[PDB]
Amino acid sequence: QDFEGVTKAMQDLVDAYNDLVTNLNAATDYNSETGTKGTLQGISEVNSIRSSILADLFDSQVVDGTTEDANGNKVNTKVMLSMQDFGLSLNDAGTLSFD
Amino acid sequence: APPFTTTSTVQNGPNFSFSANNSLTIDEPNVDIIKDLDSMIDAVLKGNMRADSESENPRNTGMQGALERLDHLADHVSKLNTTMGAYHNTIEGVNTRTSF
Amino acid sequence: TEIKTKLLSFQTAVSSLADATVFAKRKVVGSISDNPPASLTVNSGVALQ
Amino acid sequence: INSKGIEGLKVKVESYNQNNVTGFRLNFSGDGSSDFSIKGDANILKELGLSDVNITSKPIEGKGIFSKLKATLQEMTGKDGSITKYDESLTNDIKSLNT
Amino acid sequence: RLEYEIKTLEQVKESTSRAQEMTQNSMKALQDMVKLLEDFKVKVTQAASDSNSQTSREAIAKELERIKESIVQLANTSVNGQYLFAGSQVANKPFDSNGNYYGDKNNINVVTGAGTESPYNIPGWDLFFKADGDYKKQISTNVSFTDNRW
Amino acid sequence: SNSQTSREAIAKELERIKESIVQLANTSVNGQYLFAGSQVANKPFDSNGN
Repeated sequence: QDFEGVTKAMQDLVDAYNDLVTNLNAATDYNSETGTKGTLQGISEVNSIRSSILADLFDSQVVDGTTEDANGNKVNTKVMLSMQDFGLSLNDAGTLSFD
Repeated sequence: APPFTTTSTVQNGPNFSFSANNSLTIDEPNVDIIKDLDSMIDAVLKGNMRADSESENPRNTGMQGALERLDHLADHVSKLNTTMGAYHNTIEGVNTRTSF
Repeated sequence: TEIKTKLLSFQTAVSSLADATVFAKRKVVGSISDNPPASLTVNSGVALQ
Repeated sequence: INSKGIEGLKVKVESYNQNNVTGFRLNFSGDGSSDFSIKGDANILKELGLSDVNITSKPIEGKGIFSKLKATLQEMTGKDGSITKYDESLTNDIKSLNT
Repeated sequence: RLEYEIKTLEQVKESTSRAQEMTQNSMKALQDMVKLLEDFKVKVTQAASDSNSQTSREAIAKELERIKESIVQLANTSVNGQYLFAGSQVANKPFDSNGNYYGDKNNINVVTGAGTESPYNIPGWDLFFKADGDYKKQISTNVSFTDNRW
Repeated sequence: SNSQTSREAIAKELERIKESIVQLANTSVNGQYLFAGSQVANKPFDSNGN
């Protein structure tokens, strides 16, 4: 099948994700040196979109699993899960790292 | 009292109630932030995506309802941003209005 | 504007995330480098034979 | 019916002896892609124990969040976008100040 | 008379100025809280997995517990004892670790106009206990049911 | 795409813009209500447009 070509792109995309995360952070964040709300910081257009679309980004699925946690069917189960769990690690820094 | 059918018969109930073996609601407009989080940790520790009447916590399906509950409450925060940001634009104009 | 370009930049990235193009496709494997046996032509959906 | 090669469909005949009535009854299946819809001389269908009938198409979702997210960003980046709305205003805001 | 007009106008400008800064720090603080909400559910998101052990349930939940109480810390904040969310009655530590409130339900205000008022301050109660019209009340059973044919 | 109150999220400022028009009309320019017609001593409106 040779999935790999895009597979590489996806992680490169994950990098192209993190740059935008940084751009948001670099651009959108505060200006405390003057105790200042950064130019784009605090803008309603900014805060609403940033949080919402990230929330849009996280949307998840239900799935089966071998189990010692969660809803449970037996020591196997059904679960509510999303991309990061199997796919990719999400940072407190917002960015994404690969496993 | 009988006779019934395989269809409803009707009777009136009490004028008041203050606590009961009632049904379950775990999301409602009136916010209760921390106690919501308190119930959530309860379900999290056991691993409860579902509760049952017989369960030690007979009612707390915390984890699943939390997602719904949290998003509902998160929305409340969002519009408050809009009110709060709206402040600054308003007062900023006043200072501008005053300045000229 | 500049950050919106970053948004625009990654929007195409998201556009790929909506797609499933290469993952349909196929490739063959062989065991000769020159003086060749035969060539097979494949694309998406061909058996993983 | 099975000769025509109706895609994903074949038909089997099956009998009926119930309520002291004897009968022959019919069944078929399909993948649900489109409505199965029929034209037949209703008169012969009656003699066949039949009438023109239909059960509709009925897909199931994949929940293409990356596509829906893509749509989310399409509107926001497009002229529809609220950020695009305020981008326009800054021009107007500059215009008014200049005027 | 014209000077008194300017003389008074100046008082408004400084008055507007000192509130405007509190807004930007206030807007700043609010979204800072939102981020902890954002960070709260992200850790929850991976927590939904099922093969995990009990301490794994602890392992995530414990950080979330500190975010809980930490948010309680940041919620109780005051600038110079002016507790940022105690309504019209802001001299008060507003909250506790169970979410109960220690301000009032009204809103501080300051006058700017030809006889006009300007209210801005958050009552923490309504913040913690107000309702929204987009929403409705969900409700479900707790007894659960099954095919007991064996 | 907005929820109804999400649309009202935008109403937040529209309230003030409406209110901003209200106060700007009521202005007692130099204490004199230019907008109260010949009777500039009278505050012209109730702040609801009457």
